[PDB]
Amino acid sequence: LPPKHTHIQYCELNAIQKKIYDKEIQIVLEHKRMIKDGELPKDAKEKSKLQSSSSKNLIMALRKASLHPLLFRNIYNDKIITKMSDAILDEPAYAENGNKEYIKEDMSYMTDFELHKLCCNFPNTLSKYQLHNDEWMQSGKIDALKKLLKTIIVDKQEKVLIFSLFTQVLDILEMVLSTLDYKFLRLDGSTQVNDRQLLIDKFYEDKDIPIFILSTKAGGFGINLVCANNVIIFDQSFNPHDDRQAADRAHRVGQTKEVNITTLITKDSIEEKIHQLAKNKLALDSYISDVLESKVSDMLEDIIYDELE
Repeated sequence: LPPKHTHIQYCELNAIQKKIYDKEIQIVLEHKRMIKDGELPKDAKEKSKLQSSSSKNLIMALRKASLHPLLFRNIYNDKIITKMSDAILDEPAYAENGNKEYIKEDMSYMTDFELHKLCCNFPNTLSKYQLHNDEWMQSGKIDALKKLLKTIIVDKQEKVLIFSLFTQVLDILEMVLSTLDYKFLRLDGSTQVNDRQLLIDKFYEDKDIPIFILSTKAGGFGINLVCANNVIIFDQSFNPHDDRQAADRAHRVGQTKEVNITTLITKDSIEEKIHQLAKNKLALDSYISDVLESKVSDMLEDIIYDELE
C-alpha cells in the first residue's frame, strides 16, 4: 500500500461570512454572560433569542458560518419571505389552503439555500426569487476548494473524493461543481444501499467524472474508491477516526498511487479550536447498523469566550 499524506489548507472568512460569524459571537457573549452573571440583553429581540440558545446550537452556528453563508437565512430576509409566502398559495398543493403565517413561519426557519431550492421546485410562483448570481460560490472555503480542484483535475488529471459532515453542504457543492463544469457523483446516508453500486461503478468506468462527493459517515460503509487518489475533507470531524475512515475509502488495498488528503480549515474560526482539541477514539455503537455533546460544546464555548475577553 503506497503511503498517504495529510495536509491542512487554510481558508479565510469572506466579508459575508465575517458578518454572520460576528453576529453569532455576539450571541455567544450575551449567552455566556447570562450563564455566569445573569446579565441579559437590553435589546428586546436579542434577549428573547437567548431562551432557545445553548452552547450546542451556538457552536453549531459558528461551525456553519465557517463553511458557507447560504447555511443561514440573510438574503431571504423577513420582508422577502413575507412576499414568498403570500405568493406560494397559488400553487396547487397550496391553493385550497395555506395559512399565511404558517408558510411564512416555515420559511423563517429555512436557510437561504433551502429557500433557493424551494423556489427551484415551485417555479411558477417563486422562480423570480431563485438565486441567480452565483451566490453559492461566495465562501472562503469554496475559494480554496476551486484552487485545489483545478490542481487535482486540470493539472494532475486525477480524481478526488470530497467529504462533509453536513448534507446541506453537499447540496450547496452540487451547484458549485456545476458552475465549475466538473462532473460529479454523490453518495450519502440517504442513498439506498442497493443503489450504491451503480454510483461507484460509474465512478470507476467514466474517466470524465473527476469528483465523488460523500458524507463523512460513508467512510463507514466499507466502500472501495481506489480510483481516486485525492481526498478533500471539507469540514473536519471532532473524532479523527471518522476522517481517517473517510480517507481510507481511497487509501486501502488496491490503491496504486500515493493518496493526498487535504482538510479545509477556516482561520480565525472555531474550526481551529476543533482541530486542536479533536480526540481520536472508537465508538461504542460500532456494533450497530453533526451535533457535539454537551460537555464538548460547553468547553468550546468557554475557549471562544476566554480568547475574546
